[PDB]
Amino acid sequence: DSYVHRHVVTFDETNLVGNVYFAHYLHWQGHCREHFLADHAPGVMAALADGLALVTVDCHADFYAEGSAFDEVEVRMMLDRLDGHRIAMSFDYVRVAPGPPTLLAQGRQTVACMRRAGHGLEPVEVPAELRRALSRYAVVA
Amino acid sequence: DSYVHRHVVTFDETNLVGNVYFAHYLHWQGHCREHFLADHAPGVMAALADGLALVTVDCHADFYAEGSAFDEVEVRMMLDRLDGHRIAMSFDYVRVAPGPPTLLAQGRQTVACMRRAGHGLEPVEVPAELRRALSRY
Amino acid sequence: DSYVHRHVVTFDETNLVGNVYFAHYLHWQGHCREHFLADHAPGVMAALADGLALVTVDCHADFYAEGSAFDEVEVRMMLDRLDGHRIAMSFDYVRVAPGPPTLLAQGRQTVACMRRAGHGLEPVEVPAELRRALSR
Amino acid sequence: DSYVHRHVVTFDETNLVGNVYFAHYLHWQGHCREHFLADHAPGVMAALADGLALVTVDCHADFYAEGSAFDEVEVRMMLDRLDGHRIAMSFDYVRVAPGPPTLLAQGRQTVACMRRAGHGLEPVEVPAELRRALSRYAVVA
Repeated sequence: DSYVHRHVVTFDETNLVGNVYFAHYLHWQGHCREHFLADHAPGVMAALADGLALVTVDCHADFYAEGSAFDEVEVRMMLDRLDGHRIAMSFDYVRVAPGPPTLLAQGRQTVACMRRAGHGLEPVEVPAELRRALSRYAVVA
Repeated sequence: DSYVHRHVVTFDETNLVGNVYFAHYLHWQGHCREHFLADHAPGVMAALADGLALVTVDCHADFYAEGSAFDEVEVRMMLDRLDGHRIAMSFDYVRVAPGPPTLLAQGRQTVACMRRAGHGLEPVEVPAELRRALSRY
Repeated sequence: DSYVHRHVVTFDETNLVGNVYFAHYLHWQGHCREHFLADHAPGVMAALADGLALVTVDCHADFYAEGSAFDEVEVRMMLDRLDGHRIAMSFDYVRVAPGPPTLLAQGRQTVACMRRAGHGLEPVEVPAELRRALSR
Repeated sequence: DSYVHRHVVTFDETNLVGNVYFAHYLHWQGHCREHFLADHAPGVMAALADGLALVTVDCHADFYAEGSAFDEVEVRMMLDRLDGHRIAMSFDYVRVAPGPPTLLAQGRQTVACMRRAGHGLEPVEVPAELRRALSRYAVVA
């Protein structure tokens, strides 16, 4: 199963060629993880306003098919790895309208849970609530 | 006199038509004012990290001519008004390369000086240093 | 009555202060007029791919209240005037969640309808369907 | 040796944490490769308007240190691979001001040289002028 974040491609996201500028696909990963916390871990987003941080470690995208203005894109997110203070997510970018479902792109991202201090940013274990939520989207065999 | 902030139009700023998306001209006003504080009021820029916030009250733009990817744009900024806690700026967007200088658009913006309160915000008086800098225009 | 475009504020739209960076509110006007065409004038939408362009003449925004990441904003659009080849829209940005509904900001925009005819951009009138739809 | 694109971090690039939003680092790769064409392959720049595109195959970024508004970042670009119709670049994002040069992130990107015939993207061999310009930034041992 995957977490489905819906996006409708806007004109400001299209380059003079007619297709979606590459960097936008990375913004959509951020939206997908944010919308996830809104829906399934609202205590966590919330804490972000009082201490906590989800730091991006790395991100990746691969681009297969051209998107266009007014395409309805699904950013489908799955859990790759949960190890201590770190979270590994993968993404699928499927155009669901107009026309047939088309895999436009695939992405990945790594996030570390941190907090702030005088000594510096310290690694702090994934909040219970977010662990509980992420688990539902793990890939089994 | 005007403060000149240089911008080179990038592909992410151009839509399917081939011209600069309107919204971007408003971002550039932001870059121009920020670049101005870096150059002419650097104490104020440090003070925005601790207490002080510049809030946007309004902004306006009028569009005359189309930009294109790789155009060298001058965002030329002037001081209209200094009104207690408030600052009014205007803008000229001139393409200086390629081809002849062309006025693409003109703009305006209002910014208020605010120092964060118990739970909200309050109007402070334009910082001494920022007043000294707007005086040389 | 007004046309409703829903937007949920994302973190990339917030600056270090904590509130929505001003320039994002102009993009939403763009999303609102585009979303309007998808819903209520899908022929015009298609005509854009071939000749027809909606050129922005001017835009304006006034900012009253601070937005925050995860706020559910309504960009409510109304028709001010329809003048030959031109269209004047206004906008209300209302936070509908969380908490009480709050007017964050007001907006306006003027758009000129334009299809090419020679070595240059030429004023064509408002398409029948778009003239019909703005009236609603 | 590397191609140096300079970027000054603006407020619209910073989130409520105070640091640069991750996705902006991908936009800067775009600016770097574009600025490179302007400087060292201006014929390729002109051919873009008429029937040449550079389609992004993939991109990647790793993040090591936090940027801040007004930091002067160098987006330094090197040529990894030139393989027929393809180009692989790597990127070092170095803060040069304020304080000691600091590696903030590292990125990679793959481009493909594509031309339109009717309504079909065909792979075109890397143009002579860009092939020669990129070559000056190749890795020496």
